[PDB]
Amino acid sequence: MKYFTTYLSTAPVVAVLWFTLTASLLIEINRFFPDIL
Amino acid sequence: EAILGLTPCAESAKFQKVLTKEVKALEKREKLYEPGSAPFQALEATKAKTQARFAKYAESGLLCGADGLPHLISDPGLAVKYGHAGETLIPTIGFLYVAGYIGTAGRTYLQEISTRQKPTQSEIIIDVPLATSIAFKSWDWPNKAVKELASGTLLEDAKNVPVSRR
Amino acid sequence: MAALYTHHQYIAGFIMTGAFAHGAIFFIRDFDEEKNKGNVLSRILDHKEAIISHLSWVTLFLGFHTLGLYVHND
Amino acid sequence: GDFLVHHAIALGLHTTTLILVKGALDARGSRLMPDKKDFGYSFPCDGPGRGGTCDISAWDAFYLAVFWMLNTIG
Amino acid sequence: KRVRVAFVSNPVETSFEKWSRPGHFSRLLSKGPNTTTWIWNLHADAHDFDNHTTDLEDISRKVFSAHFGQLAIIEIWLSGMFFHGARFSNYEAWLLDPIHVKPSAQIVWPIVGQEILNGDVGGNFQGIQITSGLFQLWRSCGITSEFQLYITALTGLIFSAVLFFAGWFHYHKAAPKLEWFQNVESMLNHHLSGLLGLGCLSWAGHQIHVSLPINKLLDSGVNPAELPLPHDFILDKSLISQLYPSFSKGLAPFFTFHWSEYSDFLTFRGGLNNVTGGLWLTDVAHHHLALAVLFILAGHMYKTNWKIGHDIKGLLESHTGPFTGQGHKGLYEIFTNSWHAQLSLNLAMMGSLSIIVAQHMYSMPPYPYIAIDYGTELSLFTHHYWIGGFCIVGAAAHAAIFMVRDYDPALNFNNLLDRVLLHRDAIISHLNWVCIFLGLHSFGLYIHNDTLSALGRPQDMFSDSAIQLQPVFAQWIQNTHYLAPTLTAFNLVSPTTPVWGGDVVSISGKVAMMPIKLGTADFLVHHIHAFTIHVTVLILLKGVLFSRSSRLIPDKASLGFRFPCDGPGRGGTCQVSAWDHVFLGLFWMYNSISVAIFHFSWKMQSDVWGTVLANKVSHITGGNFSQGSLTINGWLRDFLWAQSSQVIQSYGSPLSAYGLMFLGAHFVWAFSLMFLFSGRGYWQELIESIVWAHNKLKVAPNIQPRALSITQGRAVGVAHYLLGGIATTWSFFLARIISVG
Amino acid sequence: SHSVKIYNTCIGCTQCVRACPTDVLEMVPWDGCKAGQIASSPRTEDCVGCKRCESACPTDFLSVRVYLGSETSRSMGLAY
Amino acid sequence: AWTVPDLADALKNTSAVAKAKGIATQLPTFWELRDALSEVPKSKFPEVFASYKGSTGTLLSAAEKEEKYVITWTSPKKQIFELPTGGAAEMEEGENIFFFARKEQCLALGAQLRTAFKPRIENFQIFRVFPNGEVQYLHPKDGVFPEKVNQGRTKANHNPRSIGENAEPASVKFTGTTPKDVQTEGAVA
Ligand code: CLA
Ligand code: CLA
Ligand code: CLA
Ligand code: CLA
Ligand code: CLA
Ligand SMILES: CC1=C(/C=C/C(C)=C/C=C/C(C)=C/C=C/C=C(C)/C=C/C=C(C)/C=C/C2=C(C)CCCC2(C)C)C(C)(C)CCC1
Ligand code: SF4
Ligand code: SF4
Ligand code: SF4
Repeated sequence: MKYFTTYLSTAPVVAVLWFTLTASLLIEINRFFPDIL
Repeated sequence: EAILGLTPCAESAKFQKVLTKEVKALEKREKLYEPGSAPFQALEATKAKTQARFAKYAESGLLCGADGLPHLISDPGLAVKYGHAGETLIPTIGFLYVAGYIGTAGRTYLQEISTRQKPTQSEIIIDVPLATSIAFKSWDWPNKAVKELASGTLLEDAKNVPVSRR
Repeated sequence: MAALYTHHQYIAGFIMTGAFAHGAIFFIRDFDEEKNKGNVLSRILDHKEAIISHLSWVTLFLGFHTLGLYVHND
Repeated sequence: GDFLVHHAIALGLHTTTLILVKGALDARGSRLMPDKKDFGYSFPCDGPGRGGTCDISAWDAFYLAVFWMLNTIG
Repeated sequence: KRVRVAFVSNPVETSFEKWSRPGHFSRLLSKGPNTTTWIWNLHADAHDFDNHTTDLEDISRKVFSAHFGQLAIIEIWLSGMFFHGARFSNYEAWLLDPIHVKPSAQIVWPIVGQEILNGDVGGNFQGIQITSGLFQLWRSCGITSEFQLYITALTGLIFSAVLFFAGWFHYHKAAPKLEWFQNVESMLNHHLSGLLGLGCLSWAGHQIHVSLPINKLLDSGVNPAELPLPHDFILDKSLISQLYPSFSKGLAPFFTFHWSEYSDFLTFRGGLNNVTGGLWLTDVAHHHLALAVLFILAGHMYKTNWKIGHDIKGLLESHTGPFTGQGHKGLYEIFTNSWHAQLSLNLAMMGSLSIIVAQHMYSMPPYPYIAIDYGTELSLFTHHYWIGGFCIVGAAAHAAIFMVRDYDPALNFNNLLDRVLLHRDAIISHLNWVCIFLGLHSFGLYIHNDTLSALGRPQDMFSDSAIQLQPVFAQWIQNTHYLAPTLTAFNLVSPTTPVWGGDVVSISGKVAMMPIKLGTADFLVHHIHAFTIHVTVLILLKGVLFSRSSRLIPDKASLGFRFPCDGPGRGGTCQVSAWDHVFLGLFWMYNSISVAIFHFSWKMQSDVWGTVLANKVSHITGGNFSQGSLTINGWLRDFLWAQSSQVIQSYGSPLSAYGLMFLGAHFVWAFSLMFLFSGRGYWQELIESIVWAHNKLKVAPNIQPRALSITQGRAVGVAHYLLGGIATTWSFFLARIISVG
Repeated sequence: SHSVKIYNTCIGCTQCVRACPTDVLEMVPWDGCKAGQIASSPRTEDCVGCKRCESACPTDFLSVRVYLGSETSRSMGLAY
Repeated sequence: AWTVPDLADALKNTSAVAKAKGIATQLPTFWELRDALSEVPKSKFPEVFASYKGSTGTLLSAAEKEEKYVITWTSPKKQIFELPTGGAAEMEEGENIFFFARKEQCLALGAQLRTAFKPRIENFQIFRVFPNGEVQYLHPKDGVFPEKVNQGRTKANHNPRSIGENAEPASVKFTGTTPKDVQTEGAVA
């Protein structure tokens, strides 16, 4: 590892990671507090 | 309070009909399994959640139609006068805060990298420290918005904006 | 009843496209900017990007939300 | 049900308008072709250069808008 | 000697540097982005190795190493299937009651209400019913435990790592030279005798020693818990002797050429097992062992290092007749210097093989209990048909890339390839006529029937009760295949399948297989098939033969394989490239396969699949194909409208995901028309107004928004069309056949 | 026939001339630019309308411009 | 100096003309080939086939009734080149002549002559041939290739403005002119 973090900084990796976290957060909220209308 | 010809879900018979119809389906599915087995437990969890959900809708002042399904009120005056602001009006404020935040973070990062040597390299390789700093400093985004607006730093002047032969 | 409603709305639809078509043919063949300088036609042409971008917003807003709500309900 | 379809119709009216208004307001020229008035209302394109220019004439905006109009009256 | 391993040590340094420099592989892409077009170009050009370098050795090395990566991803995918089968399935339940329990190996998590998709599939299990045939394949192998499935899934993950290793090793550490890659005779000898020969021998070994006992015991109702483990058949020969007594003679018959002593596990019965409805595994063993012998033999035919064997270049150059000039001269150089030529031939064959697989696996069901799993049968037919169609269209693509990029006139003077190109107007024009003729005399017959039906003249229709068109050759062939066991395949007991004629094979109540009869309806659909395949060849072949030039554009090759047009002059030249022919052939392959899989689904549901009571067979759609398929209205009414009830009435049930996928696919298909029917002139001018508003609020991006290219618009259009069409049929097929059958 | 016109923004790079597949354009001497040559279009009866020249031109809004017009057998690119 | 060349001087070489006619002929009808094969024994079958030398990409009836094109050049060696009408041919050492049906095919072959050979061939001349027998010399029209500036050439269809300084169509309505042809220097027909 000397340029591996720069690879992780590229747009599709950062996108996959960000969506995964944002999705995970919404899933976990919809586990704890379901059926908000 | 019944408005617009709608009944409250708490005192609607069609609402109960719907709950019965969902619970009956789950009972039919349970007949196939054995009272201790794990599919059985899954169907019980499903039924519990279902009854809980209808109970919640009942004690929320939701308003049912003739179909027996809850209906939302979107005029703000009607919503606030009859206690339905949680259906659309609060979510409005909630969406507009988060959308303003995302915009502000994005505009900020773009205005920051635009002063670099190759600004387009910082669009396909994200400056992650810079992006996290911007993401967390942007929680008070109306500060920046109203400052930019009132000062005049929000809009580019027309003389500097590329435009076609008109 | 069904036929007459359908007939007239299809005809109205074709006719409203035509009006805009012949509006474009006016702007190409018969509009001269020297004579129409400073009046409402030249002005409307001078802020055409504002018009198109705002319409583009309205379109994107309705499309997203309305297709959203239907897909949620499905 | 009436609320959703009325917003669908709104989407169709605005989107048809946007295609036709762009047609009429970009008729005389754009950035991709600043001299469009010299080619006229209807012409195929301006060739594969400048990134490619299929369907750049005002007639093509009309042609695109007719699909949206049929969908909206639909 | 001559054939030898030759390589280079440590030719490329392992570093994450270039991973952080997108576009590194291209001279142009490596300068960085300025518009959004760059991003798309980066993905479009990544695997095009012959555009990165000119060195064929460097290309060969990249190809070999990429191949290892593909094998690694396949191995992960298989390991997944075994793991899901060991840990989230009802395989052990299904093994006790194959007829009643439905196979399932995907459970869903409870969140947002999706748990409804965990349906009641049997075996005290809730989950999604699978239609891939895994469980039947596992049973045929002899796998009975979840432990065995677990072991297989772990071994496969290690094996996937090893293959990723090999790819890194053979590219970065010890990369073969071009001489190695060019040993095509060594490659053929090894791949025939080793990969296919020994592969068949090994698998016959597994069958004889593991699959045959365990299946034999299981078919006699032996409860899988109290089955012996597979080694027990190897260690204790008394177990396997009770089942097949020939084993008591051991290998002495083999070595004294008294092979008839092994005729109790190496049979030639033919037809289906009456218990499972599959082929007899003793036949399958003899089959694989005979193949082994023929493949090992075949791989001894080319010359490597020992003075025996055929030289391929000679063999090709020898076969030259009078009509054909210099004949097969020059081909050897094409097939050992052009990767694109090889990829073309290999895709055409792989595609044709997938379609043959599909047609042979429905008629001769090879796995136990797969024939009465009608969802599996429909799925596998359809799957393999689509894979085939796609590969064939790829074959055409890569042939045109060869003509544009790797054709040398000098080395092709008056051979076959040159002569082909000297009469390419005669080839296309004759193909054009045949397509018009088949169009009129086949779809014209449906239009005839529809019209005469509507005019109230049903006695004027092309029908079995009217003007008959009987498929008399196919009937002749069917009869001959049914009588074969009496003269022309004397040592065979029963015919290869019930399809040719005879009695209904029925496991429990359900029909495994039964004779498929052909009449007017079968005649019309068959000639529709011949029409749509001919048109697809017309579009693909035109693209290959006119790839370098034409009367319209004399210098097409200089423009290349993929270019949008040569401008609005000469009347307009949109879509002249060979790439644009592959694009239009995708739509015609879609139309062709779609009609074939509709034919299969309706014919099987109407005339084969059903339930038997005593001897009466009650088919799923009650024999409506023979009369109902003779008009377009009947295809719309009795197939599309009627059989679509299951998918549109699936909400609120465990089949509701198919309902959502059905609507979603209609959506994606219609979305594709925005790309196919418009052009980028409009979009680039609309993006100019949007860029205005970003500019005015000082939030315009430095990578300048551009509308997609012409080619990319076409690519997006055909991708979303093919995805939306195929997924629609997938939803409709699975929801129907999972409900009714 | 199509009409090909040259405007005074030409910089005499000769790229259009090189691009043309039916020899319509040539370079003639001029004094309006550093290269001392302008493009010209004598043989526009042979122009097929491909617009390859306009793709080659590097000036901001092209100095060469092809206006499509009436079709002939030459402009329609017909070998019959 | 340079004078306008003649096709007659090129067409004197009867072998090169024979070859040109051989290659610009259409492939025979199946009936005719059947008859040719019918008149020989089996050993002579490839000779019959070797007597055809054309393709389906060559001249049709328009060439006879409207105009054809001729390219001539001289090669230093005998080499295989690619025809713009599909297929391959051999250029001989010395004079080559080839007939085509469009000017674009001629110049395509010319472009190949100037790029794809190691001693580059620069000496091709292209002529247009009418049915009556008039031969018009086409390219290179003045001896110098058109990408090279040559004295004596004049400006054709020059507009002495930028493209933004054209008039509006609405200003020349019912007058019979367009904005693009106003004040054009060297306006050809
Ligand atoms: C900083 C990001 C940013 C900001 C502040 C804006 C702001 C705006 N956009 Mg733009 N847009 C953006 C990104 C952005 N956009 C991107 C990435 C795209 C390509 C998909 C577009 C495509 C687009 C179109 C087609 C249109 C707009 C329009 C608009 C205007 C009206 C609001 C709207 O339509 O939202 C809609 C926004 C979208 C459809 C894009 C989603 C933007 C994402 C969700 C946020 C930014 C993502 C970015 C990667 C964040 C990285 C930040 C991090 C590194 C710190 C408003 C000025 C409309 C307009 O012109 O109004 C007059 C209009 O038609 N935008
Ligand atoms: C009073 C109404 C009216 C009038 C007087 C005009 C007049 C004109 N229009 Mg306008 N236009 C109109 C309404 C009108 N239009 C409408 C409603 C639309 C929207 C559809 C348009 C859209 C339009 C466009 C896009 C264009 C014009 C153009 C023109 C001009 C030339 C038309 C031409 O050459 O036709 C001759 C055309 C035909 C003979 C083609 C007929 C096509 C038929 C009708 C298709 C029908 C299908 C089939 C036959 C149905 C049969 C049933 C089936 C079962 C067999 C002319 C000035 C053109 C122009 O040149 O301006 C530059 C131009 O490009 N018009
Ligand atoms: C179902 C078919 C279909 C759909 C969905 C669209 C959608 C659109 N059209 Mg297109 N169009 C179509 C057919 C369609 N068109 C056809 C047949 C033609 C004739 C050629 C056109 C011609 C046309 C023109 C000329 C124009 C449009 C425009 C639009 C945009 C209007 C904006 C809007 O309404 O909502 C917003 C967007 C949507 C509703 C679609 C987004 C889809 C989902 C919501 C996005 C989420 C995806 C999800 C996360 C999964 C990701 C995928 C995954 C694999 C990664 C929208 C993108 C106009 C436009 O761009 O104005 C700005 C415009 O000018 N259309
Ligand atoms: C063994 C099979 C095989 C191999 C090794 C190749 C190899 C190649 N192909 Mg060939 N080809 C094949 C089969 C194959 N092809 C098939 C089956 C077809 C018909 C579809 C083609 C048609 C074809 C064309 C038309 C072209 C190539 C080209 C190429 C080259 C570059 C590919 C590239 O960079 O794309 C990078 C990969 C992508 C951009 C991925 C695209 C993703 C697709 C569009 C969608 C996949 C959908 C997915 C399955 C499901 C939905 C996903 C979900 C998110 C919704 C490369 C040499 C190109 C070339 O010119 O090289 C000279 C080229 O133009 N191929
Ligand atoms: C239903 C839609 C449709 C129809 C009818 C056609 C029809 C045709 N396509 Mg097109 N095509 C289509 C959609 C369609 N296409 C689409 C969506 C695309 C993708 C973009 C294409 C892309 C495409 C390509 C790339 C090609 C075709 C070709 C063809 C022609 C095939 C030859 C033929 O069968 O002629 C026979 C005509 C028909 C079958 C049409 C119906 C004729 C009816 C039944 C007869 C009419 C009544 C008549 C007056 C009766 C006389 C006899 C009676 C009195 C006894 C045919 C005209 C091919 C072609 O031209 O090759 C020769 C070709 O190469 N098509
Ligand atoms: C409600 C109501 C009312 C009122 C009414 C109103 C207010 C109305 C309005 C209306 C309107 C307000 C309408 C409108 C419409 C519009 C349109 C429809 C438009 C169009 C246009 C166009 C298409 C154009 C074109 C053009 C162009 C593009 C260019 C130039 C030329 C021209 C101009 C031609 C009352 C009180 C009586 C009663 C109660 C109810
Ligand atoms: S593909 Fe587009 S740019 Fe090219 S000729 Fe056709 S319309 Fe014109
Ligand atoms: S359009 Fe084509 S033929 Fe005409 S001048 Fe330009 S390059 Fe030459
Ligand atoms: S017209 Fe354009 S391409 Fe031609 S010489 Fe002038 S500048 Fe160069």
